Amino acid sequence: ARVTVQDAVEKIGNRFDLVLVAARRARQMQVGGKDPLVPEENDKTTVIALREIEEGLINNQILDVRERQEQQEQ
Amino acid sequence: LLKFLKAQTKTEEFDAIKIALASPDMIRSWSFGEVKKPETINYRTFKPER
Amino acid sequence: VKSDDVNGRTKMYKNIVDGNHQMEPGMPESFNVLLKEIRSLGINIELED
Amino acid sequence: GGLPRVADLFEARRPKEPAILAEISGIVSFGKETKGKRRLVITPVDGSDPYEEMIPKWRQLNVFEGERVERGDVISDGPEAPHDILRLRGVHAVTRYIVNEVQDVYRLQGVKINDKHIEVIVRQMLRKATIVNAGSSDFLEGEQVEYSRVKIANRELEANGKVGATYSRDLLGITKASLATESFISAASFQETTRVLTEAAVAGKRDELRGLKENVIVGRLIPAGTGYAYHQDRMRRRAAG
Amino acid sequence: SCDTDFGVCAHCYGRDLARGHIINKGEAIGVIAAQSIGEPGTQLTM
Amino acid sequence: AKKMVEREEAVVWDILDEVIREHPVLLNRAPTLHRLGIQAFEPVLIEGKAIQLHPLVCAAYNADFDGDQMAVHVPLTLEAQLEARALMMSTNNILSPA
Amino acid sequence: GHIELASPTAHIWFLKSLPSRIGLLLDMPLRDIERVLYFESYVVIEGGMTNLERQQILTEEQYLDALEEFGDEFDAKMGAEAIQALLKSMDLEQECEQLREELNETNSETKRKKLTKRIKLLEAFVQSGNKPEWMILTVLPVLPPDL
DNA sequence: AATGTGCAACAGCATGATCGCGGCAAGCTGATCGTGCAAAAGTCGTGCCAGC
RNA sequence: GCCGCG
Ligand SMILES: [Mg+2]
Ligand SMILES: [Zn+2]
Repeated sequence: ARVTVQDAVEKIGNRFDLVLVAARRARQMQVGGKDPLVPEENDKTTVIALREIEEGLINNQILDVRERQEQQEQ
Repeated sequence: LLKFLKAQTKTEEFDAIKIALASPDMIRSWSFGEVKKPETINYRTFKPER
Repeated sequence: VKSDDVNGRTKMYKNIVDGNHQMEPGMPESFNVLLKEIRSLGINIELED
Repeated sequence: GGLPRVADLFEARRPKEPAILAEISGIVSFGKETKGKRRLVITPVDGSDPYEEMIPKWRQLNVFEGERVERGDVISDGPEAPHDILRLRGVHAVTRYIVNEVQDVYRLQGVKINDKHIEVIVRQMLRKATIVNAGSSDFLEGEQVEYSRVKIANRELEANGKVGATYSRDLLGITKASLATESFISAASFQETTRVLTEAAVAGKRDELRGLKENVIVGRLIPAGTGYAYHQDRMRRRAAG
Repeated sequence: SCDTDFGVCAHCYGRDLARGHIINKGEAIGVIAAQSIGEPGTQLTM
Repeated sequence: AKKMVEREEAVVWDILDEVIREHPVLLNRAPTLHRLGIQAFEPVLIEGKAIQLHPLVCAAYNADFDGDQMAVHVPLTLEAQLEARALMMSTNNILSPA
Repeated sequence: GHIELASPTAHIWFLKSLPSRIGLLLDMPLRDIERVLYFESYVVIEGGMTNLERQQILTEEQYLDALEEFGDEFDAKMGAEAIQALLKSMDLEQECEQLREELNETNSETKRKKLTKRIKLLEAFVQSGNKPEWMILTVLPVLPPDL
């Protein structure tokens, strides 16, 4: 659980953009067709995406490249 | 002439609302009829008046 | 969604029960009422494209 | 005093006894033909184009000699209206006046408010300059400074630089600065709606939904915060077609 | 004196008082300023 | 499901405890003078009828416990949840923005 | 829906507000239009052959004197149809040009502000595409029943 | 030296004067006639055939 | 419309 979202904020620094990035990641994990890249502690998708951003393995650019890779695969 | 949705298509893309005076012909265009009798509801059959 | 969107309410409820948490917003009924009230004056107000 | 004054300051109300000011060179002129009307008519030549001011003689005159009185000098004692400060001493002078006088009200009681939050309010009172020269489809009318700045930029960029018309900035109270904005959907939800719709209905204007109350009313994402990013995507598509 | 059109530069405006860093683009500072000025007043002795 | 929630069996209570887990709900007091008058907290289910408020935040709300009442709103969207967690959380607004 | 009024009526929205749009469009005081709109006095139109002006506020006794002396050529009426007739006959561009020439030729602070206000309103009318005859309403809309 | 014009003072009118919340009664109160005739529609007392 | 609550 993310009591504070400071780490994600410095990872991508806007305090306004990480809301959008984490919303996109949480949508991907919640609608379907995606699995978390961080161990799951029975958290909701929200703080899971926040933890993924904090660990530095999710941002806007790599999300775009994964979307492009999925489009190229199909 | 089936499988029609009107509530969903009732929402149309828009931007930059505008305002101006309403011409009488445009007022006629809005209207679906003309009212002449003042009666609101009658009690003989509990229906709106003609 | 919470208050005035007539179809947004039902869509949001169905999305929640499904488990989607998707907004799908729309057009508040209060503003349509206001447009009809203004149009009922001698004033024309519309939604341009 | 009190704090029917943060209200009195922000509406920029003219006080009861304004203090008169002067121009570049205040030579001794006293008064020529001081009749029963406003006497002591001061006419400083200042080399060329003298300015004729009238004082009703019920208020004392401070600077008897010339002393090369410059613009912004205190011709007569009294509280100064902010409108006079902006016209003569400059934009930075009225900001320091309103900030210092408002902060005095809050400091005296013991309330800490940053000066940033007052300069933001003042910035919304310093719009709508009055144009005094012509050639760019404007002649002696009050238009927003933002539109006056962009018009000058395009006119100066082109070969015909002289078309660019200088302006006289104007100061408006908060109650009058909000009602005069370009979005008629706003300013119809705050004060007199009968007057705002009537002038909007005749002029046939449109809102374009640029502010916050316009977008809140129609239920769209506000152009601030997390909705700021979304609004930028829509703007570029509109320009591109 | 930000001279920008329909807004304020993030540098002309200082840092936001709520957080140590400089302000980010898209922060509605007009409402914040109005609320900051108007939150007192209930304790101004008129 | 509606009947089972109406009868409020024990499994309904367990599932409620599960859905509350990381869902911040946002409380506000009546005269919302500044922006700190509405803040998002993580709920803790308690057996009672009165909302329990952390004492430290009271100065922000201008709230004393002498009959004051507060309103609770649920941000029922993914984006709204992230906004409550990263913009309205009491751990986010520590300094007053004035 | 709509209502056919069978008789022209004025819009209180524009007639009765401190910067009366129709009043200053007509370049005549609010009291004269208020009196003529409630049948206290007549207003004449044209009548070039007779001595009556274009915008007379002649009353009933003056009307009787005119019809006894002038007889015909006196097109005087009272109702909102009077404002109809005197608004349709007004030419926007010619009036704007004449008032612009008057304002530019003579310099006077008292009349300058009124002249500029009139010019601004006239230009707004010609640019927005509205017809000033639409201020008063012949057909009146009605709200939907469920509102 | 008498005269026309622009500026200023006084009166009248429009506008707005915080946000949530809870509970209780009483008003909330509300009607355009008849008209007298065809024209239509409906209805009632009566007789009909089909099932047990 | 009245009464009260912060
Ligand atoms: Mg209390
Ligand atoms: Zn700037």
